[PDB]
Amino acid sequence: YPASPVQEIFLP
Amino acid sequence: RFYFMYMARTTFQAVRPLLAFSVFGEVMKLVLATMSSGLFSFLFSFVLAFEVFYFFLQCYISYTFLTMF
Amino acid sequence: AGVASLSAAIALMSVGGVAQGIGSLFAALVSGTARNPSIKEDLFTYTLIGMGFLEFLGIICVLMSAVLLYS
Amino acid sequence: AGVASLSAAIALMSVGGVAQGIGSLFAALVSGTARNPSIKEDLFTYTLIGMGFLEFLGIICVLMSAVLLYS
Amino acid sequence: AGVASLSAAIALMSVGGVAQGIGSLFAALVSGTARNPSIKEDLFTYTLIGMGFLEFLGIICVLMSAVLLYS
Amino acid sequence: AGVASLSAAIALMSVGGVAQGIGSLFAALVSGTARNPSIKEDLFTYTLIGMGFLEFLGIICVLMSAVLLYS
Amino acid sequence: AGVASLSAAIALMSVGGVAQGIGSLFAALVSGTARNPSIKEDLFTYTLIGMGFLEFLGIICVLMSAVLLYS
Amino acid sequence: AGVASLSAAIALMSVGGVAQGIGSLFAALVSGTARNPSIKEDLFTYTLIGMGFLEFLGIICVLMSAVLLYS
Amino acid sequence: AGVASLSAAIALMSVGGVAQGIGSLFAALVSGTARNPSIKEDLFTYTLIGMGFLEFLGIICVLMSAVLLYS
Amino acid sequence: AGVASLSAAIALMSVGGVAQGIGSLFAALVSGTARNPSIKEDLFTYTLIGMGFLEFLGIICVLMSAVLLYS
Amino acid sequence: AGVASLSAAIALMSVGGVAQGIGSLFAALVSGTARNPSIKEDLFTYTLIGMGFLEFLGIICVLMSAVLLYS
Amino acid sequence: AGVASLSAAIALMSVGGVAQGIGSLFAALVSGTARNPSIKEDLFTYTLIGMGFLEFLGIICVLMSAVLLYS
Amino acid sequence: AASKLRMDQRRLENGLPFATPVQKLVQRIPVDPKEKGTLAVLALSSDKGLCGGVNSFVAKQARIVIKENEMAGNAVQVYGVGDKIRSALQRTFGDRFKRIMTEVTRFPWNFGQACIIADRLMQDNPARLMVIYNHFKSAVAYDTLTLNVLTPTQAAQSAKEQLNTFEFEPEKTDVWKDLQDFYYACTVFGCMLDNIASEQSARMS
Amino acid sequence: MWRSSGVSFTRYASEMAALLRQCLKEPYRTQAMQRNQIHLKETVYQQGQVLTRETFNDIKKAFEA
Amino acid sequence: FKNQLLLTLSSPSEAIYVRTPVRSVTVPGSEGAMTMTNGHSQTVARLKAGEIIVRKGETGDEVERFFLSDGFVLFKSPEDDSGCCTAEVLGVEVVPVSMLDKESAATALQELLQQGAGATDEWTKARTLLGQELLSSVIRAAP
Repeated sequence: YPASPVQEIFLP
Repeated sequence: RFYFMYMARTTFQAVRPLLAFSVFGEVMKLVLATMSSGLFSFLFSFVLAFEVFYFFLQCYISYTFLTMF
Repeated sequence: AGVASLSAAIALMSVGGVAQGIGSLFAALVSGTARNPSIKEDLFTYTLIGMGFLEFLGIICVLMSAVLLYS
Repeated sequence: AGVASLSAAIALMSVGGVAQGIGSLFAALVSGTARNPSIKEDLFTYTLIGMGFLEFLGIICVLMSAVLLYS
Repeated sequence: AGVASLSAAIALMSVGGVAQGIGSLFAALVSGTARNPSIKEDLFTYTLIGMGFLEFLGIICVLMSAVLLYS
Repeated sequence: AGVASLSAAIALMSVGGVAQGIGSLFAALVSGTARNPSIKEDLFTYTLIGMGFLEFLGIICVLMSAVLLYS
Repeated sequence: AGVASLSAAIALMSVGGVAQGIGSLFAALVSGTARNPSIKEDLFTYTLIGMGFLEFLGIICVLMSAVLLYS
Repeated sequence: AGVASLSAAIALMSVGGVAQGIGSLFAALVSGTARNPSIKEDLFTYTLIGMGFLEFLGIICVLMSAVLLYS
Repeated sequence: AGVASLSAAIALMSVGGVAQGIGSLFAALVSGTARNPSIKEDLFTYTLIGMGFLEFLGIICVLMSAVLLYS
Repeated sequence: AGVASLSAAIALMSVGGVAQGIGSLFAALVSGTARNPSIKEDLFTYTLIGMGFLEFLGIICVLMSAVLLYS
Repeated sequence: AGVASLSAAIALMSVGGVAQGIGSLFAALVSGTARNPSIKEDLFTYTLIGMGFLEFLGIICVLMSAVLLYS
Repeated sequence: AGVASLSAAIALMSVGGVAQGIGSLFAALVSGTARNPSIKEDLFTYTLIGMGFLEFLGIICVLMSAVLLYS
Repeated sequence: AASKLRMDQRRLENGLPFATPVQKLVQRIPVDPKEKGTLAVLALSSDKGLCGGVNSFVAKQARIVIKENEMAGNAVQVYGVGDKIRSALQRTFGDRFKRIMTEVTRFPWNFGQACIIADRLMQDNPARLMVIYNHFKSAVAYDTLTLNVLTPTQAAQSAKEQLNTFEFEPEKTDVWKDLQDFYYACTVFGCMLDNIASEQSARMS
Repeated sequence: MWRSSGVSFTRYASEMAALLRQCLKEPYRTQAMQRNQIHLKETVYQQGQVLTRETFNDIKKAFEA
Repeated sequence: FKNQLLLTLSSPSEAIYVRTPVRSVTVPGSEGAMTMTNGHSQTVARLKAGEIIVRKGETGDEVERFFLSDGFVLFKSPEDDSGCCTAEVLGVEVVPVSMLDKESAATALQELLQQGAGATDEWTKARTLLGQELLSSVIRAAP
């Protein structure tokens, strides 16, 4: 998850 | 449900002056603690007069609404 | 501590939708006085009713943002 | 499951399209009252009909939020 | 399945346009009634007919949400 | 993992514009009605024409949304 | 799936502005008719030219959606 | 420098609506002045009332923005 | 082609706006023709120029999408 | 990398509303001038007031962007 | 270059506001010419002047897109 | 690092609203001329003023995009 | 007096095109004279004698109209122009007057002396109005007339669907209050000009 | 405008035509102010029994009453 | 007859035109100016001030100016046959421009502002403002 701040939340 | 709507309205119109009296004051306190000049403090005194007019206006608005209750 | 903030900041866009609508209301009041000053009142009351309803909407959005921030 | 607290706000973002409706409505009410005052009793009446639906829509935008926040 | 909530919210982030449309309708109704009261009994009919579409749209904008929330 | 529903929703967001368009139509209609009832029916006719396009567009949206929720 | 269907729906989000344009257009048609019906048919033509552009855009958008959903 | 910054920036998407509302207000004021100068200082009064809400709303956003940047 | 698809789908949200523009144009034309029919041609000419520029924009966005679909 | 950059840009997308408000305001001034070409200093004054408020909000948005950048 | 392509596509969404501007502009031209043809030519130049500014926005967006596409 | 391009492209979404404002403004000018072509200049003056402010806004937005890009 | 007659013919042909249009516009709304309400006659007349019996015919028509509108139960009010009408009715119908004017034609006819009388009527807003005068057919013959007139109270009772063909630049409700006043002024203008010409043509008998 | 000030349109028209005529040249201004003279003698009644008789040589004093 | 614009420009005291054929007319409506030709729609409008401008079929480019204080305009469509569209321009005081001055304008302006210094009544203030407008219009329209 390079966009850890945002990606982690949904669709990980 | 109605009762919730009306108590929410009542509480908002009761705090509308409390905000402009407390939180805006805290903001201005932050500006004063951060800045030290006078010219910027001159515009600041102007803006403080403006915030005074603002508090009186909010008081008028809350009074109007409460009078409508 | 990382999602709630987004939820709150997203619920605080209804406010820009509201300020629009209040502006139109009071603009119409102003022009109405400009057309018939004999009645400033009998407008201010209807204006105030509309603005009460809109202020209620604003309270909803702010309140629910605060909720989702602490929940 | 923070996505729930996101769907809630994404639903409450709609209220900005309801407030503008109400505002334009009451603007037209006021302006019309600035031309033919003698019939305010009808204008308001018809106006209410409009709100009688708008608020309902608004309620949904709120109600479903709660749903999307728990269920 | 937390995404279904997001989708149901999104699909419900379009009643704002419905509300703005209803506002336009009833604003023009009220206005056109200010300029000609004697004809209200028609200005209403057509208005209703318009809603007979928006409402439908609205129902969809609601209905599908539930679908997207379960399925 | 349920991106089909997301795409269905993102499709059903456009209905707002359609509703706004329909509202402007019938607003001008009642307006033109209040301004010249002797031609009333003709207006209705022409109005319907526009609807015949908007709804068409509208239909597509909903139709296409379904195509996505089932693929 | 997800990405292509997403792109399809996204591209299909530009169907609203088209409807708003058509609404404004037919509204002006109706108004200009109410003000001067003796040239009614010399106005319809122009609105059609409008479609000749607007509709295309709409069509194009729709087209691309399928392309984005089958590529 | 995480998501809280994103939220505090999203919370400044509402200022657009506030500014548009203020623009509508002062535009209606200028118009109703050009149409009836004799009552400038009356119009202005009512104008200010609107600000009491809009400015307020706007400020809230900003404040809440910081509330999210320094949660 | 996973992301180029999204890039294209995003490139076509301008089209909506364009449409709106065009709409407004023709609306104006139509009205400015219901007022002074003897001045159709002139108006038409000017109108085309508008469309001209607009179509360029339109064209551009569409083309970019195709580019953003391959490159 | 620089999520602060995204936060800055996001917070800097609100100038659209500010610019639109400014344009509408100056438009009313120019209109109000064309109608009453002798009453300009008053219109200019009220315009400058509203422009002060708008520029204040715009400066807030810009400064908050910079802050969120050099966080 | 996925993200470069997304940046391009996101940049082009400036267009869609430019088009509305040019539309309102040429529409006011069309109307103001249907009213006062005696001055047609003059109006033209003014539009061009305005167009200038708007043009020196459009290309920039486009250009930046290309910049952001070729890194 | 491709995010800087994302942030730049995002920062440029304001140019749309900027152009929209400029368009409304020049429309007001193009009308005010027809309505009162005796002056043609004082309106041009106030127009250049408003465009001064709007150009400042557009320029800081562009420069901030280039900043967030290079960084 | 032939010279005065040439001048008055000139004023007519140079003051009728002014009045004619707005009157022929607003008369598109039918006026029901048998309608009920507070009548208000504007019986025009002269200020000197030697005019034949034109004032006699005017007063005759007015006597008839009042004896009619009073048997129907409608209150009455009499406005006038000239002391001849006064002398001719001060005794028979002296309890019904409400306002009267004299020394009018000492100076040439103008728009101000008509606007004033129109304002006096508007301020004394009656439900229904009427005007009487001597149209100047030819230099040897005239024709007395009675113009009914559209008052605000007769207008508010009509949605004005007969004028919807027209596009009022300001909206109907924003231009009607000024158009009715212009209508009154033009009415009085035309009526008095015709009355003057008829008077003079009689004097040259 | 005038409407809100409790005023008629004819009053406005005349009181502005006055200024316009005052903004003229002499060989035509004298003619105008000649052809636009004013002399009324308003009389009021109430069941007879006159309440007043007032002369009017100018427009403003005439409309004001 | 023919398909020309049958203008009639009328003041209470001197009708300058009655059925004169012209190509184009300009008239300063309340909203703003408006130009009238054949084909134009049946309309009515209130005027506020300004310099009517007339352009004839034989002139095309040669014009005739006529100032106007207040009044109305009535544009009526042709009869079923005549093919000629009529326009009435009813001006309480229509003046040609050769017969205007700028000195007396400024003098009356000063007199008006003096009379208006004692601003106590509504009509007085409204009169002051409207007079300002009219005199500015005259000055800009005057030689």
